[PDB]
Amino acid sequence: LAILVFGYPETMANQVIAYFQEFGTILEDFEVLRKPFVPIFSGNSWTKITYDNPASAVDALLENGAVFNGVLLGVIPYTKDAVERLQ
Repeated sequence: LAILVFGYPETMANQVIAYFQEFGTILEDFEVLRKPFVPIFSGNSWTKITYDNPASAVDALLENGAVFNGVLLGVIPYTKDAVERLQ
């Protein structure tokens, strides 16, 4: 149910997270999604994002290769192995 989004300049992270809310409710407590528990895994140019349901993840994944404000975004299914190699 989680994806890894990647390839963006760090200055752009929140815009990217915000965009990915369009696919489903996000479980991580990112500041930019906060109204008025999964833990946040992220680094420079990548974040894990976790949805409520399989449909949302499947739909987000279709954004793989999309151009977003002049950069290419990557989207892949989350795996423990990948996040481990990144940290």
